[PDB]
Amino acid sequence: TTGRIVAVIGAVVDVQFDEGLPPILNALEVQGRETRLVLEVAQHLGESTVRTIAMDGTEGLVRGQKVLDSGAPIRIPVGPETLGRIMNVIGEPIDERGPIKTKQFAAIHAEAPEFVEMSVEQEILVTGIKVVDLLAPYAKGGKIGLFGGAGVGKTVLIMELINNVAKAHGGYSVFAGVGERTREGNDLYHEMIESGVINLKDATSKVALVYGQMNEPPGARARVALTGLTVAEYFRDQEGQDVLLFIDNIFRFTQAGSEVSALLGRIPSAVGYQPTLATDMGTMQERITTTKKGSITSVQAIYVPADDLTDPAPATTFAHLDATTVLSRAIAELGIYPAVDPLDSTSRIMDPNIVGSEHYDVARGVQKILQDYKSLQDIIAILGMDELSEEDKLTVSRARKIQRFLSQPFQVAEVFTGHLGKLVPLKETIKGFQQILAGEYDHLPEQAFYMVGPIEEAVAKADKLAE
Amino acid sequence: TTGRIVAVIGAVVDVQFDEGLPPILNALEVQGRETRLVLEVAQHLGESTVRTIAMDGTEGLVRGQKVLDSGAPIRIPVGPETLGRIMNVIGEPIDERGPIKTKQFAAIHAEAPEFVEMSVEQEILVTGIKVVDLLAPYAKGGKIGLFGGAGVGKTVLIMELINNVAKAHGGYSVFAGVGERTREGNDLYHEMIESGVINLKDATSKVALVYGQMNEPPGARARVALTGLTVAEYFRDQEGQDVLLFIDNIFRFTQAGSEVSALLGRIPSAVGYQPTLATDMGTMQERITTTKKGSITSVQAIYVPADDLTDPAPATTFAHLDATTVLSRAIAELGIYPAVDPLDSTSRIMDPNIVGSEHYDVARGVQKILQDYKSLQDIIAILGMDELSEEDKLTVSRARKIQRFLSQPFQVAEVFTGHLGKLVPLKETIKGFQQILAGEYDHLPEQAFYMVGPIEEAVAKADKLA
Amino acid sequence: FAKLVRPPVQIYGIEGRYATALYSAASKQNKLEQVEKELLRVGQILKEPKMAASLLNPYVKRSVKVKSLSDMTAKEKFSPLTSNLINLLAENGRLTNTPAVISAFSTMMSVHRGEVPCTVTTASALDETTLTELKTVLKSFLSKGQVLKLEVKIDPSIMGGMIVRIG
Amino acid sequence: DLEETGRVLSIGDGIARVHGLRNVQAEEMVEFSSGLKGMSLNLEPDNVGVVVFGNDKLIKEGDIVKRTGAIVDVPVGEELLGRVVDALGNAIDGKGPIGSKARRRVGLKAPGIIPRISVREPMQTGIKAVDSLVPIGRGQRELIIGDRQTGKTSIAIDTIINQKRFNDGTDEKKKLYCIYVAIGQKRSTVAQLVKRLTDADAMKYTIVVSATASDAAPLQYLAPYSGCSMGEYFRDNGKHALIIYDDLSKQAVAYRQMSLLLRRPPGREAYPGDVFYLHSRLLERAAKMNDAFGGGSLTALPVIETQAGDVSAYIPTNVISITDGQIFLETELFYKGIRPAINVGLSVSRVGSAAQTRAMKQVAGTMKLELAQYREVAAFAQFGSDLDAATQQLLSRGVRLTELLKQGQYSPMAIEEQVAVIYAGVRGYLDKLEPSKITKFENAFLSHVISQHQALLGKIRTDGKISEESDAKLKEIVTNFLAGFEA
Amino acid sequence: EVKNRLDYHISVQNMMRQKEQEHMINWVEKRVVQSISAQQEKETIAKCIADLKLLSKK
Amino acid sequence: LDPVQKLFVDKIREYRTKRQTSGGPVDAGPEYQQDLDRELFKLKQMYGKADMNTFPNFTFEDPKFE
Repeated sequence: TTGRIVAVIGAVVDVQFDEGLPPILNALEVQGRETRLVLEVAQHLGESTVRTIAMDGTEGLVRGQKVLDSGAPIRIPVGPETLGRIMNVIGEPIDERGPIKTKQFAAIHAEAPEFVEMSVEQEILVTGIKVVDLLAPYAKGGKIGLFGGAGVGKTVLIMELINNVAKAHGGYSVFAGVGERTREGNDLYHEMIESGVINLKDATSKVALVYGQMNEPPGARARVALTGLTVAEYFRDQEGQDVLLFIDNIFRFTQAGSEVSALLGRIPSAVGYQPTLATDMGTMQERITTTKKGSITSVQAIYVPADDLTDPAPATTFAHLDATTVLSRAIAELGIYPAVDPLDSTSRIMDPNIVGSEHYDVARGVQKILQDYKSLQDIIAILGMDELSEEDKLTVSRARKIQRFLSQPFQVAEVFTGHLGKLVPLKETIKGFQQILAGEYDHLPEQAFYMVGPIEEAVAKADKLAE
Repeated sequence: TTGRIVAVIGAVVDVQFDEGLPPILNALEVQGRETRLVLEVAQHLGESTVRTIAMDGTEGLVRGQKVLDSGAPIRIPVGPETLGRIMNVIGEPIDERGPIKTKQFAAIHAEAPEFVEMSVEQEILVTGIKVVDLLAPYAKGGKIGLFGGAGVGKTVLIMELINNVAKAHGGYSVFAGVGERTREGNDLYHEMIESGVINLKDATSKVALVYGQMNEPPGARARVALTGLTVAEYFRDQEGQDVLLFIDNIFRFTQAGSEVSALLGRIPSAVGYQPTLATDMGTMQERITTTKKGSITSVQAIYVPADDLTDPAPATTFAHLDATTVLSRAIAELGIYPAVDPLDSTSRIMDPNIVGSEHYDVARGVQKILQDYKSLQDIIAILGMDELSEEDKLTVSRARKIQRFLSQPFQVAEVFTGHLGKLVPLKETIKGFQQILAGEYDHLPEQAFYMVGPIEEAVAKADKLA
Repeated sequence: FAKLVRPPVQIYGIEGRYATALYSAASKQNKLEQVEKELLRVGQILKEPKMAASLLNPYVKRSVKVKSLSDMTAKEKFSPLTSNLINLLAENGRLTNTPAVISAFSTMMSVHRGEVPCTVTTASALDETTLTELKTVLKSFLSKGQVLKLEVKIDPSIMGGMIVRIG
Repeated sequence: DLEETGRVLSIGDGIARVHGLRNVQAEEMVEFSSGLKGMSLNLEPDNVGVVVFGNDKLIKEGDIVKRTGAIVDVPVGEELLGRVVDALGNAIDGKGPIGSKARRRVGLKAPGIIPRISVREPMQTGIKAVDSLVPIGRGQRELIIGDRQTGKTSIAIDTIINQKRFNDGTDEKKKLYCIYVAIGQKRSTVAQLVKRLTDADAMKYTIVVSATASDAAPLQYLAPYSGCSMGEYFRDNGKHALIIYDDLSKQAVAYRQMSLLLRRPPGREAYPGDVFYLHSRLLERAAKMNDAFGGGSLTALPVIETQAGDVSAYIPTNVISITDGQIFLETELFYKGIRPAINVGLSVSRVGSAAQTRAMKQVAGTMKLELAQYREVAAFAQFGSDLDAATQQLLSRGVRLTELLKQGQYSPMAIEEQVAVIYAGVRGYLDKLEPSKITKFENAFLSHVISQHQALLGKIRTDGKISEESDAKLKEIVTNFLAGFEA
Repeated sequence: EVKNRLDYHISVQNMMRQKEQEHMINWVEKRVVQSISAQQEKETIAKCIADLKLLSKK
Repeated sequence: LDPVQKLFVDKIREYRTKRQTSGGPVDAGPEYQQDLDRELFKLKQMYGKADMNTFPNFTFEDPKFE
């Protein structure tokens, strides 16, 4: 079917085909557009005309120009070949390292698993960063929201995360850099390269990269999100895996959805937000889960719109979030890397019913205590110390030890840390914190517990600092 | 050419011009009209229909009535014979001193002088009203924007300024009473009459009046800016004069633009404020300048809508200015008169050397001390009307004094104030404060500085107290 | 759905969407000319007041506008179905639009696909041919009394300003 | 013309609904019969919504809209260095005809990832504070933000002025071709500006694209992109450009205004959504590039003038989401006399150290930090007193440091000086000294090392950094100098 | 002190050349434009060429 | 059109005519003069009333020393 530009009002290209108008979503290719001009059918406007959105930037066009419908929505490469590769939205190597050899294509829309496929009870995704895992015990398939101070080695952590699990547990990762600064993706790129997590000698760099930076149509950038999803879906179902879907920023996506709406002539609801803000969310989020085949654990970087989150969308988002990563610059400032906000980075799933009751207690006890210490700082702040009980002192120290024990050296950033990172088998972790809590070391320096890996190794570091 | 009123929806008269259209901004005269119904062509809607704007009232109109296009925008009298002649916007008198008669006619639109025509320097206009000089030392030729409470002391000030300067000033002045309430212009007039600056034996008075009040229908109000400009452009260039230009209130103009937009089939921009707004600005503000053949030295009253400046309009406005005097209603509220916002009695013709530093610094110190006084207020908020560290107390006091020293009698409002305005020519002014700053006076008491001109007189007043 | 005939002219919507219907109607059966002509005839047979603007009162309603203009195809003798589309303009008030709808329709035969010249041209008249401005060359190069108050005087204008425009 | 032309379908508002030209390109700038240009933004069904760049008194309907058949391109070259042009790039300077007789399509891709290369470069502005705390880089973008006459422009100007030495700084990627985008800037203001520039004749390595408010809105809108094109050019000519977009605030206004006139959805806060994209694409076009490509730069200084706290305002928010940091300027501070104005605390350079000179790192690292600490406690008390000595020092020092980040307007500085003087304070030297006399010192000292220790300054400059040895000297110098400055 | 005097003499000769040039131009162009079309063949001579457009553009 | 150079002729003619009849403002009449005279004065103001047919020279002295 060929259609004719009947109207270009921006990237709303209204196309009249006197030829079939297939279903909506269909990617149309403009004939006469020497760089891939995807139009995604947005409306069948009526009377042989469809409303499309160019997913690209427009120019040169004449009203009438011939467009040939790709007869399906946008189909994109799916497959391993993306790992260690940067694709744009259209999939095209913005690795700029020639093409990527895929065969498996997928239309970027996909759906929420149908109900019966629901692996009914999610199960902790093990972060293995002790603290992280502890306070936010993620769920395999889970949506983790990342509130956070940028570039702290935000990315380092992420990189590290990918490393920690997705290596460890052989999962996979997707980073869909949505709307990002090309620069930041660039930075990251090399950073991965640099990290070796991106390997250029291996396209089994534990991450497939898709970037849809702030220069594409909002929808297009937005749709880079779907793309990433589509790929990750490949790895879950097809590769049977726990795919990690690292997303930056789901917000920017959000904004983008809304952005088209207006222009879509819609009435996009609150904050200007798409009325379908929710549906957009729902359908994508609902695509995310744990299938029986695996997990798409979605780690979603979360930009703080209006430095607020009650901005209806994030507010909604919370419904989807289940584990929260609040990164704490304060913890970082204490030199503690992990720099996480402990007592706010949480996971709902955290239960004793669920995620071990012991774990749980230990955690709650911990959280409680951590808070309690937290209280005590305040007290002590003003009250010096040893104006108070030594039980407080003990705990303070313990808390602190625990604190330090949360500090986990880092594995590629021997350059920053002067240490090598380490990963922590869960049980010993639970045990670990309990033990410190149990104060079974009370003659060892706490600075030992700083940048410790697993609790034994913490004991080990304890020893060395204990001379 | 001719049109017929085909549709009247408010003062938007959409005229289908029976004959082919004539350019946009062609001034149309409705034929057979009651009197002069000028319509300004706004859009060629097509259909040999224009959307026009009646400037004037739309009472009594056959929706067919014949209109004859004047084929251009207005021709309006421009020539010296206008000063002290109050014209309506439409060129025509409202002096009622019979007809004004100029030989030179004009389209009320005119051009915005070029970069290349830019006269590349302006030098401080001073008023000897301390506060001005100090805080917003003007530049001769400047666009001075009086952000300011409604017509408050605005009006007063303006008048007074006119007095001080426009008198002193040998060049002409123009008052364009935009959206004014007629009464004040009547008054205004009377002052001028009284003063004789409206000479009634000079229709080439030192001041030309154009009044374009709210009572007009929009177009007229809308357009009066262009008009005023045109006259003034005449006055400026041709006789080479430094025109002093009052526009009060450009806001009310702005208001007029904003009022129309919808009706002009447009939508406005935000809050109702016209979609064209900037260009509208560009074109007006840029229409004015201070040529190489004089100055349109402008004191333009700017109502600060709702005293909110966040407000896009003022937000824009600022760009066009040279010195902004934002009067602080709070200060006014402190009873203070001059009632200014000093910190926002400002000048882009201020920055360290654009006023020079004595003043600047003196001010920075001053600004500091008051601000600090604000800061200290916070302490006081806990602690009291006579409580703090003493030094701070000095400075506070200095601020309170300074504040008072800034208060000045008014000639105009000597009636109200009971004391006639003052002039502190600048040196004595800067010095004045500099002394206080020097703490010279410290022994002295603050309210002795309240409502003073020259600093000595305040000192004198202290004696007068006891 | 249907065959969609977009013959040159074509109103590109704008209420010859009927025309576009009818370009496919006309084209079907090729009652092109017939109807084209029907329409001319009709054209003023309607467009005069004569029962017609009377019938173009609002105030007569399609109670029986449906019964007298329509039954003006009946009242006339046209309507090989050309009234039926009337009865549509009838509701759809397009009756007042029709000439133009016809224009778009017509222009006339191969005339359906005209053209009048411009830029430096003085000349008025359509173009029915394939390649052109052979004919236009030979159209000018016909007479030579000719106008320039029938278009372009390149004269005041084209370059009359230009030297000025340099300075 | 058989057809190479169209008739103005409708006109009002300088928005020419255009009959014909369908053949038309997309985003063709067209030519009206009045010689005026317009731009065919919307080729919509039956017309072309064409923005009129002139006035519609001039125009009339049915008017021949002649194709130009062209999407705007801009004249390109560097003969605009030494020129003030309008948005297309036509003399407005009144210097007679321009020199940039190369042309370049404005439509230019943002550099790819591989084309990009991160920063490692500083770039200086001479603004003590800036270069210190948000150490200046090239190829970047940075929001300069602050209120009306923050010397807003002043701030920028002194930076431009600062580049003089850099164009005298013969490292070529330390020579900077300066681009000044004036958005909605009265000719008078501009006249002044220019006037400064003239005086400074930085203008020789400088394009001044000057779009005063008069310019039609798309023009004003367009201009930055234009400017942008020109800088990408330099970038691609391994040349290092500085574009100051001053100010997108005005641009946005115009753009919306435009939209609306186009009866097109604008968006959030009444402003178009893809005005973000607009800018995004604009700013994506600024970069620090792989060297291989000449790896020039286009360093971007966007300016937004706050109306305060309305950063929340969509476009600032936008920009925030875009930016590489923001320069919050604190007017209050200015009023306090604290000039630089800066709300430092909120000012940020996300990047930081790659744009930093090690030199600077050496003195600054501690300071940034110190100021941080200082600042919270700076904020504390001052209740006609303060309390413990430790902190009291920090304050004293701090206060000094505050002066150190200060600088009068018309006073851009060289890094070595800057580092130098900072070094002094850092090294705990002038914390003894009392504030008016700091200022005094600073001068005295500065002219002193310049005078005397130009040698040393030379060294430091040379090493590009302080060396412990340079330090050792410096310190020595300083200590005596200091001693002399005092006693 | 010398230079400024020189620039005036040059600058005046430039300014006067333009101030004659426009007035001379307007005076000439307003004179001879009034003729011309009496020779309609300034019209024909281009219909000639305009025909060498109508042919030789396509 | 077709006349390219025959138009330029029409323009050319008057340029020579005026030059070969120089006097006042050249067929302009007084009107050019009235502007000119002001303009020439104004330019003097930008350089002050320093004579431009003279060559300046002066001596220069000394002050306090140490």
